[PDB]
Amino acid sequence: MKVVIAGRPNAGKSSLLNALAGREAAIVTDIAGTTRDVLREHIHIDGMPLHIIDTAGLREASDEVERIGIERAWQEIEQADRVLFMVDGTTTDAVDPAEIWPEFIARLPAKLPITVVRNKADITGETLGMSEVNGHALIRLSARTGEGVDVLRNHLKQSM
Amino acid sequence: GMKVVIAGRPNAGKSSLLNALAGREAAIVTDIAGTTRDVLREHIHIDGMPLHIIDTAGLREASDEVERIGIERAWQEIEQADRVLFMVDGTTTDAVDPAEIWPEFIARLPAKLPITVVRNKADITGETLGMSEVNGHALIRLSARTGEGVDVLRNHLKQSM
Ligand SMILES: Nc1nc2c(ncn2[C@@H]2O[C@H](COP(=O)(O)OP(=O)(O)O)[C@@H](O)[C@H]2O)c(=O)[nH]1
Ligand SMILES: Nc1nc2c(ncn2[C@@H]2O[C@H](COP(=O)(O)OP(=O)(O)O)[C@@H](O)[C@H]2O)c(=O)[nH]1
Ligand code: ALF
Ligand code: ALF
Ligand SMILES: [Mg+2]
Ligand SMILES: [Mg+2]
Ligand SMILES: [Rb+]
Ligand SMILES: [Rb+]
Repeated sequence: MKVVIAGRPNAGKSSLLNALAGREAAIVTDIAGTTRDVLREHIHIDGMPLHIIDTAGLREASDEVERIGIERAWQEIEQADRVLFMVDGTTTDAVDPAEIWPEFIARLPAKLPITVVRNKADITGETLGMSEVNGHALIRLSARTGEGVDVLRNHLKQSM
Repeated sequence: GMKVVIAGRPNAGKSSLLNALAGREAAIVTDIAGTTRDVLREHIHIDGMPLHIIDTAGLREASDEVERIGIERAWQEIEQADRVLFMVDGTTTDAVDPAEIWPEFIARLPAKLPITVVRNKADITGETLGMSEVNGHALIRLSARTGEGVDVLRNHLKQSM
C-alpha cells in the first residue's frame, strides 16, 4: 500500500521517511524546500509490505524545481492509500487538522484516510503516542529522535 | 540485481536517462543545473534481468547547501556501484576519452569499477548512435531526451552484467 508523507515545508517529512526506512534515504536540513523530487522507500512492518513516499513540503514556490516537486506531491496524494499529515508541533498547539490547515485537508481526495502526526515532540514536551481527533488518527512522535515512531509502525499495520 | 549509477556533470542528462530507462518520469528534469540533489533509485528489468539504476546530483562546485550535500551522496553511491554510467553532454566537448573529459573524476573511482562513457545529446551533435570503445571503456552515443540509442544501452547493460 502507498503511504504518502505530506505537509508544510520543514515539518520533518524526510526525517520520518529516514526513521521508517532505517537509512539516510532523504536529505534532511532546516532549509525549507530541501526535498523536491519524490522519494520512495519500500519497507515491511510485520509481514505487511508498503511503499512510503516522501514529498516536497506544500506551498506556492518560486523555486521552479520545488514548484514541480509540489505538483508531483499532489499527484502522489491522489494515488495514496493513506496520507501522513506531518505537522511541526512547535508551530501550533492545534490538534484538529481543520484548525492546522483546512485548505490542505479540504483538497484531499474524499475518504483518503488521514493520520495526523504532530512531530518534534522533543521540543514541545507533548506526551507521546496515539489518539484521535474528529475521527482522524493522531500520533505524537519525534522523527529525529525516533521517540514514538514505533506506535506509528503498529498503527500502519492495524489500519492498512 | 546489480547497481548502475548515473554520474557526471550537472545538466548532462542523467535524470533524462533515468526516466528513459525506467519508462516513466521518476526524476524531475529541467534546464536548471542542480535539479537533482537527493539520490533517486529506480528498480528496473531488462529482458527479465533485474537492475538497480541510481540517479545522482551532477558533480560541480555548488553554491547551494542542499546541492553540495547531494554531491557528497552522489560520490557515496559511485563508490558503491557495480558500474558507473559516466554521462557527458555531447555538445560540450568532442572528446571521447574519459581522461580528456574529466581526469579527476575518473581517477577517484574505486580501482575495480567499470565505466560506460555515455555521450548524451546525440540528437544535437548528429553523432552516430550505437556502441564503441575508448581506451578499454565501453562508449555509447545516445539521446536520453528522444530515446535514440537507449536500446543499445539497455542491451549493453544486459550483456555487461
Ligand atoms: N527537534 C526535532 N527536529 C526535527 C524533527 N523532525 C525533523 N526535524 C528537523 O526539522 C528540520 C526539517 O526537517 P526535514 O525532515 O528535512 O523536513 P521536511 O522539509 O518536511 O522534509 C531539520 O533540521 C530536521 O532535523 C524532530 O522530531 N525533532
Ligand atoms: N537535446 C537534448 N537535450 C537533452 C538530452 N538529455 C537531456 N537534455 C536536456 O538537458 C537538460 C538537463 O537534463 P537533466 O536530465 O535534468 O540533466 P541532469 O542534471 O544531469 O540530471 C534538460 O533541459 C533536458 O531536457 C538529449 O538527449 N538531447
Ligand atoms: F521543506 Al522539505 F522536504 F525540505 F518539505
Ligand atoms: F544538474 Al542535475 F541532476 F540537475 F545533475
Ligand atoms: Mg524533506
Ligand atoms: Mg538530474
Ligand atoms: Rb527541510
Ligand atoms: Rb538539470
